[PDB]
Order: sequence, then structure tokens, then C-alpha cells
Amino acid sequence: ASLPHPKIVKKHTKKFKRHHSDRYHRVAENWRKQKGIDSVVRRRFRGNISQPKIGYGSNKKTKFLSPSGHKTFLVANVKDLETLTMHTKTYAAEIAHNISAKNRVVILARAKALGIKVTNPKGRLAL
Amino acid sequence: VEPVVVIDGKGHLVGRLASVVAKQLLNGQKIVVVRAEELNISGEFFRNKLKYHDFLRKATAFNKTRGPFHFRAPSRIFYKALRGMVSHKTARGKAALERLKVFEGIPPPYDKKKRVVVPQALRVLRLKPGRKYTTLGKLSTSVGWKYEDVVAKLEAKRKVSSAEYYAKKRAFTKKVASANATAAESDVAKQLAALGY
Amino acid sequence: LRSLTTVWAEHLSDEVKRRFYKNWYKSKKKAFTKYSAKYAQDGAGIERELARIKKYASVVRVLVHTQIRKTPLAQKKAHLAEIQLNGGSISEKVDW
Amino acid sequence: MAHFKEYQVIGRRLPTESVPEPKLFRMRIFASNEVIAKSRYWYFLQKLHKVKKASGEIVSINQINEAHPTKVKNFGVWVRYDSRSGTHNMYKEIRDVSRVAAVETLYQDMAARHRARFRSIHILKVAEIEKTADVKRQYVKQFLTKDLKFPLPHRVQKSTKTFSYKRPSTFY
Amino acid sequence: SHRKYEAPRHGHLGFLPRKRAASIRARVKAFPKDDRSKPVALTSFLGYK
Amino acid sequence: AESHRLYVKGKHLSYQRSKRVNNPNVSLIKIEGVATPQDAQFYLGKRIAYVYRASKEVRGSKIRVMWGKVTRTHGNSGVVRATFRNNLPAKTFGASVRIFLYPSNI
RNA sequence: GAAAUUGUUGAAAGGGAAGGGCAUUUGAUCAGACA
RNA sequence: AGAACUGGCGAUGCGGGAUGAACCGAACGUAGAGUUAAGGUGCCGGAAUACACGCUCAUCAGACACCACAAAAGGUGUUAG
RNA sequence: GCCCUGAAAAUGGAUGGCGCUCAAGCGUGUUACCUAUACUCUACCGUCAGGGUUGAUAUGAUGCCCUGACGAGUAGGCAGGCGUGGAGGUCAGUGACGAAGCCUAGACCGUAAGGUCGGGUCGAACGGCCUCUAGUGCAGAUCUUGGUGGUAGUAGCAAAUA
RNA sequence: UUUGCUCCACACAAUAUAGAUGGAUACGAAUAAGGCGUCCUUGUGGCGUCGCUGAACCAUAGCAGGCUAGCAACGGUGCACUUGGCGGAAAGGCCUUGGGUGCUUGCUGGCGAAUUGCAAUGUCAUUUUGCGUGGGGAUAAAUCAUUUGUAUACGACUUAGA
Ligand SMILES: [Mg+2]
Ligand SMILES: [Mg+2]
Ligand SMILES: [Mg+2]
Ligand SMILES: [Mg+2]
Ligand SMILES: [Mg+2]
Ligand SMILES: [Mg+2]
Ligand SMILES: [Mg+2]
Ligand SMILES: [Mg+2]
Ligand SMILES: [Mg+2]
Ligand SMILES: [Mg+2]
Ligand SMILES: [Mg+2]
Ligand SMILES: [Mg+2]
Ligand SMILES: [Mg+2]
Ligand SMILES: [Mg+2]
Ligand SMILES: [Mg+2]
Ligand SMILES: [Mg+2]
Ligand SMILES: [Mg+2]
Ligand SMILES: [Mg+2]
Ligand SMILES: [Mg+2]
Ligand SMILES: [Mg+2]
Ligand SMILES: [Mg+2]
Ligand SMILES: [Mg+2]
Ligand SMILES: [Mg+2]
Ligand SMILES: [Mg+2]
Ligand SMILES: [Mg+2]
Ligand SMILES: [Mg+2]
Ligand SMILES: [Mg+2]
Ligand SMILES: [Mg+2]
Ligand SMILES: [Mg+2]
Ligand SMILES: [Mg+2]
Ligand SMILES: [Mg+2]
Ligand SMILES: [Mg+2]
Ligand SMILES: [Mg+2]
Ligand SMILES: [Mg+2]
Ligand SMILES: [Mg+2]
Ligand SMILES: [Mg+2]
Ligand SMILES: [Mg+2]
Ligand SMILES: [Mg+2]
Ligand SMILES: [Mg+2]
Ligand SMILES: [Mg+2]
Ligand SMILES: [Mg+2]
Ligand SMILES: [Mg+2]
Ligand SMILES: [Mg+2]
Ligand SMILES: [Mg+2]
Ligand SMILES: [Mg+2]
Ligand SMILES: [Mg+2]
Ligand SMILES: [Mg+2]
Ligand SMILES: [Mg+2]
Ligand SMILES: [Mg+2]
Ligand SMILES: [Mg+2]
Ligand SMILES: [Mg+2]
Ligand SMILES: [Mg+2]
Ligand SMILES: [Mg+2]
Ligand SMILES: [Mg+2]
Ligand SMILES: [Mg+2]
Ligand SMILES: [Mg+2]
Ligand SMILES: [Mg+2]
Ligand SMILES: [Mg+2]
Ligand SMILES: [Mg+2]
Ligand SMILES: [Mg+2]
Ligand SMILES: [Mg+2]
Ligand SMILES: [Mg+2]
Repeated sequence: ASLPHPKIVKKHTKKFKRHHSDRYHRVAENWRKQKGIDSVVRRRFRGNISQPKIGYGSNKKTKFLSPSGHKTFLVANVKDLETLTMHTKTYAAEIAHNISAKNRVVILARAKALGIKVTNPKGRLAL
Repeated sequence: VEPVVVIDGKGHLVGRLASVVAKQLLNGQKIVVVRAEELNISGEFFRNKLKYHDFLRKATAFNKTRGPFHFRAPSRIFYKALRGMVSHKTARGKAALERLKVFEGIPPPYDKKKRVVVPQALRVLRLKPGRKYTTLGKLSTSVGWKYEDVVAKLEAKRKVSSAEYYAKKRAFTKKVASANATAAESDVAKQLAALGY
Repeated sequence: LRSLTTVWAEHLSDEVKRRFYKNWYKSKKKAFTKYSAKYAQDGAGIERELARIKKYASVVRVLVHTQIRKTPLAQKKAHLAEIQLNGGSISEKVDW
Repeated sequence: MAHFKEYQVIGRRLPTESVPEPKLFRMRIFASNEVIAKSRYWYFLQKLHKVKKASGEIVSINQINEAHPTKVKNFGVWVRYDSRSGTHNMYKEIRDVSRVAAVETLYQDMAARHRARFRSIHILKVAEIEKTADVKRQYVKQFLTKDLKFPLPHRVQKSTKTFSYKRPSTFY
Repeated sequence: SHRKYEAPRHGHLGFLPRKRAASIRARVKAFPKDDRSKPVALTSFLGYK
Repeated sequence: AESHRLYVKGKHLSYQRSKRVNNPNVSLIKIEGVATPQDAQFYLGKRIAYVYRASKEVRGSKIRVMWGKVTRTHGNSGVVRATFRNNLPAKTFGASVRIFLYPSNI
């Protein structure tokens, strides 16, 4: 359904994991810049891992766009859903995770009526 | 070009035959080297006797096993010669070396196969005449190789059964050329003649 | 050097047959029975085998074995071994 | 240096008010390009006159093409050079087709027989040996004898395939 | 440093290794020369000390 | 006939590389019987296919191909740089690649 | 009822450590997208 | 061990010098293409077993700045003077 | 000039290795070729700068739009942000038709800190946005307390007569 | 231990592949010398010839090569067979006889081919294994335990037991 847009180029799709996150259990993959003096990573000796930096920043056009083309949006009831009433080619609706079973089925229903996208439409669906 | 390429070693210089056998090998051309003992090395036989004895002392001190191994047969004096020019520790490396065989003399399969030369390692061409140089088998025999007498014995025997081969051949290709000239001057022949044959 | 063939006799003392085993008493002692065959037919195969040796064979050795039974040992299992032959002409050798 | 041209370079001290029309001096100069040549001019003339380019002026630079460029000639070369200990004077004879062809194989045979590099060398005079038997060094004389002939044995075909299937032959 | 008093080593490296042998029947590592001109006969024999 | 070949045989030599950093986005090709950079300028552009097999039948076959194009001459000996759709798998170094006669100019 | 750490099952690799970077073959697995 | 001017290293990766704080080259946002620096091109290794003219045969040859050494003195070895 | 003599050290061994002798050595000349995070052109990101534009009747004025240059970094400064415990206002937010938590080489957004969903397990609570507040972020500190390994089914279990 | 094994044949099914795609095309020796033809007195011989690259040689036309007729030859060649011989360096290959049979593009004919839509490798090699079939052929051992002491820390070794 999506609004037309450039080919989305992603610039660095791999996840930037922390230095030595792989080494000791206690170090979480969670990125963290190294402050050492001798740190081969910090100095950027060739062959160690790559560090997040602003050149890696995505294109100001395709930024945020998921595959479809729609900038997504957490939705929790129907009124929330309706904020997308006039932008079904720009935003999609992502039903919140806490949203009950029976409530989702209304929200979906209205999404269909309004013509609004729903990303996670099999969420707690009786089947 | 060919599936396999047999190289008569005779009159080739160790380090050059190597260098080329290396690259034939790394670009995936299966190569086998024969008559390895009849191989040459720059320098009078004695200098190369020496050079080899220096190679001989190099051995792991605490255990003469795990250290350098000293191979005597001319084929393997050639194989070392060759292994040095190959990234032999890597995959890629073992890969190539597998596509190679080195032989003193000319054993079965290979003696009925034709075998080629590598003009850029041919000694007679390469070396300056009057330079002193060195045969492998004689260098190898002087450093503990046990099998020179035997080799040149079978060789002499093989070199006989294959003169007969060539004799027979030379007579057949006489009739062949004899027959190919009773065809001379005829129409078809004059036609090919004109298309360059 | 490389073993090109052996050629064995026809009958074989249980003394040497013993050697080719580890649990004799139990086994069926089939050792050297299909070999003992090849004599049945005239000889033929045994012939060429010997004949092969002569044509080639640069050296020749005998397969002998101790008659351990005559020795006061308790062993039974006799001792088999190769022995070089150092007399004239390989062809004369195999005949011997 | 490269492949040499020969140059007539010409210059003169600048006009003074009291000395207009200075005396003008030339050199034949052996250089690979006109720039190196104008350099050498000053290099040498400064070793000879109260001048330096700053107080001087180039007046003409022209190339000098071989008299009879396909006439084999017998050159006698005179050279000052610098070894590792002292400086030195040499005469060598060179047989070749032009002054410009020789003066390269000169510089070459200095580079190789005495490891004298360009900077280290002064071409004092290159001049043709007119009448033979005034060839005095012998490796040239060796080539003046009548009905000279010589063969070129042990001939080498430079193979163009990695492998070959003959086994060659050095006949010629 | 260096020794103090040189004295000859122990043992004989020619007999290494000093493992158990790989069979009770030591091996005839070599045989007499051959002169094919004498009569043919054996070159050894089997025994019991 | 016996022959069905409509391409030239080529080996897959190296990646384009420095002395000690290689660059998989460009593969270097040895075209048979092409041994000078001039003899090589003929093949510039001619699409390259590297055929190979696998265990899983796919779109009906047990044969897949990666596809490329000769793009320039390499050095002084008719070696040749090519780029493919996906880069070539380095196990293929010294394997057989096929160079075609299209898009031709004769 | 997390982690360290352990048992079973399933898959994979391992010629004197293991882990990592760029790239791609292979297997497994997955989104989106068509209309 | 100590001063002067500058350029660096420290705080700095990238290419070359096999290796290396200080040398050569060049200073970094993420990338495509082209071309180069210094340094290379028998094979390891991308790239001429290219072209040319000499010199050198070492029973301890020689093989590239910083750089990982050698001198006096000698040779009827051989080269050009 | 090159080559030889002069030229003696301790684990086995280094023109970087193989190896090379009309060289793959020494000197010198000519061309071609190889490849840096440098140079040229283009795309994207960010930074700084210079212009444009409040005119309604629609959606950001700290905005919207054109354009040019630039981008290393320890100690250190500043900036814009991410995340936690509680507080004011709000969404008449979420939820026993399943809140919080936890597992999950399953999905997506971000350069990143982190954010969102799916499935599973679970059982009573809990979020978004504008503000407020601080006992507010861990890999270290021979760090505190607890818990757990490799060592390892190992050292051992042998004095005092049986 | 539920009909298990092996060699020859096909059948399905897997699984692999350092990388088929006309042919690895056989003297030896010399290199300041040789190859070949030829004559002879058979020699370190006479005469001639060639080289200067395999850019050769051989093969190569037919639905990835279908279905057919005929002439000329009496040749080639593929296959299963049979005769005699050779080859141990790793021989596992070479050669030769004789029938049978397919093909022959040596030459002349009849027919087919599209619609894979303008390219998409457009699939034709050989790897190892497993499951049933039926055509020959074959009916053992080793280990634990016990035991000896030519051996031994334990394993191991060396004996013995229908
Ligand atoms: Mg530091
Ligand atoms: Mg440190
Ligand atoms: Mg560090
Ligand atoms: Mg999104
Ligand atoms: Mg590899
Ligand atoms: Mg040959
Ligand atoms: Mg000679
Ligand atoms: Mg046999
Ligand atoms: Mg007794
Ligand atoms: Mg000058
Ligand atoms: Mg002492
Ligand atoms: Mg519980
Ligand atoms: Mg691994
Ligand atoms: Mg990857
Ligand atoms: Mg400086
Ligand atoms: Mg400091
Ligand atoms: Mg600094
Ligand atoms: Mg720097
Ligand atoms: Mg450099
Ligand atoms: Mg160095
Ligand atoms: Mg400088
Ligand atoms: Mg190497
Ligand atoms: Mg290369
Ligand atoms: Mg030396
Ligand atoms: Mg040396
Ligand atoms: Mg110097
Ligand atoms: Mg010299
Ligand atoms: Mg070293
Ligand atoms: Mg040295
Ligand atoms: Mg070199
Ligand atoms: Mg030069
Ligand atoms: Mg040079
Ligand atoms: Mg130049
Ligand atoms: Mg050129
Ligand atoms: Mg760089
Ligand atoms: Mg860049
Ligand atoms: Mg730019
Ligand atoms: Mg910065
Ligand atoms: Mg809060
Ligand atoms: Mg608190
Ligand atoms: Mg839940
Ligand atoms: Mg659930
Ligand atoms: Mg409760
Ligand atoms: Mg605190
Ligand atoms: Mg607290
Ligand atoms: Mg902690
Ligand atoms: Mg810690
Ligand atoms: Mg414990
Ligand atoms: Mg226990
Ligand atoms: Mg114990
Ligand atoms: Mg105790
Ligand atoms: Mg059964
Ligand atoms: Mg002959
Ligand atoms: Mg006669
Ligand atoms: Mg004759
Ligand atoms: Mg031919
Ligand atoms: Mg037809
Ligand atoms: Mg046909
Ligand atoms: Mg073989
Ligand atoms: Mg045909
Ligand atoms: Mg097919
Ligand atoms: Mg019984």
C-alpha cells in the first residue's frame, strides 16, 4: 500500500556488538565504547571490530521505513488506531504487546475498515 | 591445457622447475615430474654438497625428531625445493601440493605417456655455457640416498623397451608419409594445399 | 625391497599352523586348506608362482620353522621365519 | 640519465650598462632533455667563468643531429671522473653510429666498470677517429679487420609457452 | 657455565629408544653378502637357549 | 558433435589484492590462450559464468551458476579482472570458470 | 525460579589452543513484497 | 648523559620498511569508480622468468636508506684505466 | 671496479622463506605493470557557514527550501541523547479474555546508548508524553555477600605387631 | 543376535566432488650439435633434407545429433567375444588372430526439427554409501573370562585350554 520512496540502503546491517562481548559471559553484547589506553579496538588497528559512528547514519529519506514503506506506530486501542485515519501509505499500526485477545480482534477489524496496515496481525489470534 | 602434465626432469634447474611447478599447481594444473635424479643445480657439485650439509645440522635440539626433516632422494630434494614456493600450511596450499607427483626414473602409467619440458628451466638454455653445475642424483647419493644404482638400472632397461617403441614408430610413419605422398598432387590435396594445408 | 610372492608347501605341521592363531583349540583350523588346494589341479598355479619368482626376484628367502615339539618347552606354537639363501643363481635357489 | 640528445647551449653575462654586448660562450652538452641541458651549461660555465645563472642569460639552445647517422664511426672518448678516493682522467674508444648513441654506452660502461654515476662524470671531448690505425684501444681494433666475420653459437629461442614439447637445439 | 671436570656421558644413543621390543623374535636386520657360486644353503637357524 | 563448447576456458586465479589485504568484490581471471593485455581487450565485457553443483535440487536442477563480466585487463599477461553478481567463493581459486562470446561485436 | 554451572536428546566443527573482521559457497531459518 | 631550530612519537590509525612507538609515504564520517604515493612485480604475493650495456664464480659469493657492522694490509683472479 | 685473503663463540636457522650464477647478484639506462583510510568524480550522514520563506484556507518557526566547505584523536571541555527508583499533570492509556518478570543463533526501527513485536513460561499489577527529583547505569577496585566451576573421582584414606 | 557375506548384472534411492566439457599425442642422446630420409665398405661413413617453435598433430558436419534409401569401397572405426604374445618400478597396462555386429560425413537421396517465443549452465562428468531382487562363489575368527612367566605398575607382551 506504501507511499513511493527510494530503494532503502541500510549502510551496516550487522549488529555492532561490544568489544569482548564474545569473550567473557559477563560482558553483554550491548555496545560500549572502549576507554583503554592500549585498546587495539579503540585505536582502530586493522582487523578488530568496527565502531558505531555518524557516517553510518541512514538516509534522511528512507530512515525509519520498514520493508513495506510505512513508518510504524504502536497502537493500543481503536482510538489510537484512528490517528492513522489519513495516513495509510505512510504509517502502519503495530498492536501493543499488552493488548488483550478480544480487544485485538476489534482493532484489526477496524484496521481493515479504515484501510490501515497492521504489522503483527496474528497476535493472540484464535485459530 | 592438458588434464595432467608429465615433466621429464632431465636437464632442468631445481629452483626454476620448482617455481614453475608451483604456479602450474596453484592455478590448478595437475603436474607430475619424472626422471627427478637427472636434475640440475647451478654450482659445482661440491658447493651443493656443502649447502646440503648445512641443511643437515639444522635439527630440533631437545628432540631430533620434531625438528627439520632431511630428505635425501632427488625427488624430494625437488619437493622441498617446490614446497617452499607454496603457501603450504593453508588449505589452498595442501590442495595444490596434492595435485603433484615427483618421481625418480619413469614408473608405470607415466612412461607410455609423453612428457614435456619447461624451456624456462631447461639448463642448456638457461645457464651460461661454461658455468659449473650439479646433478641431483649424484648430490643425493652423496648424502645418503640408497637407490641410484637401482634406478639407472631400470631406466637403462626402460630406455631399451622404448627405443623398440620408437623404432616401430619411425617405420610406421614412413609408410604413413609414403602413403601421404601418393596422394600428393591429386585434386583434393591441391585444394587443401590452397587453404594452407 | 618388496615382497613379490610367497609360495608355501602343500601340507603344514600343526606346529606352524599353530602360529597363525590366537585361540587354536576353539577354531576350525581352516588355515591353509584352500591353499592346499592349488596342488590338486596338476600344480599349474604353484608352478607359475615359482616361475614368477625366478623371472624376477633379486633375492630369495626360505620359510622355515622350529620343530618345537622336540624341545622340552611347553610352548607348542612353533616359530616361523624367513631365511636368505646365498647359493648360486636365483633360479637354482628356488629349485633348492 | 635517459636517452641523450646533444645540445648547443649558448649564454652570456647580463648586459651591464658599461659592458653591453658581453662575450658569449657555447658548449656542446649531452643531456636527455633541454632543461637538464640548460642546467649543465651553467654547471660547467660556473666552473670556468665569473658567472652564475643569476648574473647570466641563455641565448640559444638548439639540438645537434648526427652528421651521417647511419655511418658507422669509431669514437675516441675523453672523460674526467670521480672514484671513491681520487678524481681521474680516462680515454676510451667507442664504435657506434652517432655521437649521441655512444655517449650513452659511455656513461653505461663507466657505471659498470667503475661504478661512476652521472653526477660523477665530465665528458671532456667526444671526437671521431678519422684515419684507422689510430684506434689505440684494442676491443675496437678487433673490429676493423678485413672480411670480418663471426658466428653466434649456442643460440636461444625465447619460448612463448610455459611448456614445450620438443627439447630444443642451440644450432644457428 | 661449563662443567668443572669433563667425564664421558652415560649410555649409548645408538640404542635408543629404550622401549620394549615389538616382538620376542629379534629381527635379522641384515644378511651375509651373496656369492652365487658356492652351493645353495641356509644362512641362519632357529634356536632355543 | 563431440564439441559443444561455445565459450572459452578460464581459470579463477586470485582476488584482486594487495600484498596482504584482499578484495573479494573483484576476481582475477586467466583466459586460455590470452597472454597479452592486448589479446585480452577482446574479452572485456563478455559475461562470465562459473558453473558448479550441489546436493539440493532447486528450480528443477542440481546445477547452479553465479554470473559475471570481464571488465578490464590485468597487468601484462592477458590476465583479466571480472566482477560477478555475488562474489566468488575463494574455494574456487584455481577452478574452472566459463567465458562466453556474447555480447560480441562481429 | 535469571546467570555461572551440570544431565539427556538434536544439529555442526575439530592434524599443537579458542574466540574476532571484510567477503562469499553450502545447510538450516525468516521477513517483506506481488497482485 | 646534556643544550639549539624544526619536524614527529606521546594522544594516531591507514600503505611501504618481512617484524618494530619515532623512518618512507599519507593523516581516517559510510560507500562506488578511477588514478597514484612509498614500495614492489621467479614462486610464496597482486604485478614483465620485460627490454638494454657492462661487471662478478667465492671448498664460508651477493642481494637495497634508517638497519640490525667490520678495518689496516695483501692477491701473477679478472675487469677497465 | 667486482671477487678472494685478512674474518674466532657458545640450543638448530635465516638476503623474510624457497631458492637463484649471460641471475631472481653488483652498476646503470628504457618502458610496461601491481595497490593505501591519500588524490579526482558521484552518492548517503553529520558539522559549520551563507542565502530564501509567516500570506491565508492543513499537519512541525527550535521549522520548510537552496547552496558551499569540512570530518584523526589520549588527558580534558562542551553539546544532543539513551536507560533506572520515586513526584506533579495528562492519555477518561494497558490488564485475570492475563499486568510485571523471565526464556527465545524468530521479526522490525536506530549510527548508537537502546526501542517495538511475535512465540513460550508466568500470575496482579504496568505503561506513553510534558514536567519534577536523585542512594540513577559496572568488567575490573588482592572490591562486599552469596552462588558455581576447572583442578578431580585426583591428593589421598599407609604410625601405634593381627 | 532373526538370512548374514562376497564377486558379476539393474533398480530405486541418497551423498558427495580443489573443480570433465574433442584427445596427458611414449625413443635416447647431444647442445661449440642434432632429427629424418637415403646410399654403402655398416663408419666418429657418403649424399640429401629439416629447424627459426605445439599457431603442431589427430579429431572435428548429422534432434547433445533423430528416422530412412542407395552407390563406391574392402577402407576406417565403436562393442561384446575368441588366437597367440608382451609387460613386476607401482606391473593391473600394450600388442596381435579370427569370426559377429552397430556406425561411417568416402559420395548421392527421402523425411524430421518452430511455440524453449530475442540470453537465463538450461542440466549429458564421477563420488562414496544404503535398500531390496537373482546369476555364480564362499562357510571364519578376534576379544572378555580362566590360565603360563621367556613379560608386567595398570594396560601391554609371551604360553595354554573340545
Ligand atoms: Mg598509549
Ligand atoms: Mg596493556
Ligand atoms: Mg589491549
Ligand atoms: Mg519502522
Ligand atoms: Mg583457500
Ligand atoms: Mg622430451
Ligand atoms: Mg658444456
Ligand atoms: Mg601375485
Ligand atoms: Mg616344564
Ligand atoms: Mg646540469
Ligand atoms: Mg670443558
Ligand atoms: Mg518454584
Ligand atoms: Mg574452528
Ligand atoms: Mg558472515
Ligand atoms: Mg622527521
Ligand atoms: Mg603519557
Ligand atoms: Mg599525536
Ligand atoms: Mg601518524
Ligand atoms: Mg614504502
Ligand atoms: Mg629490514
Ligand atoms: Mg623527506
Ligand atoms: Mg613461503
Ligand atoms: Mg602473481
Ligand atoms: Mg658462505
Ligand atoms: Mg649463501
Ligand atoms: Mg648509504
Ligand atoms: Mg662486478
Ligand atoms: Mg628470520
Ligand atoms: Mg651473509
Ligand atoms: Mg628477489
Ligand atoms: Mg635499473
Ligand atoms: Mg639490474
Ligand atoms: Mg624509465
Ligand atoms: Mg613495452
Ligand atoms: Mg593508505
Ligand atoms: Mg574511502
Ligand atoms: Mg567527496
Ligand atoms: Mg572528531
Ligand atoms: Mg521514570
Ligand atoms: Mg530510590
Ligand atoms: Mg504475558
Ligand atoms: Mg504467550
Ligand atoms: Mg496472588
Ligand atoms: Mg549509587
Ligand atoms: Mg538503594
Ligand atoms: Mg559484576
Ligand atoms: Mg572482574
Ligand atoms: Mg569445588
Ligand atoms: Mg567415588
Ligand atoms: Mg588415589
Ligand atoms: Mg601419608
Ligand atoms: Mg538379520
Ligand atoms: Mg635412433
Ligand atoms: Mg645392406
Ligand atoms: Mg647406419
Ligand atoms: Mg607433430
Ligand atoms: Mg543429415
Ligand atoms: Mg550419425
Ligand atoms: Mg602412480
Ligand atoms: Mg560424423
Ligand atoms: Mg541434458
Ligand atoms: Mg569336539
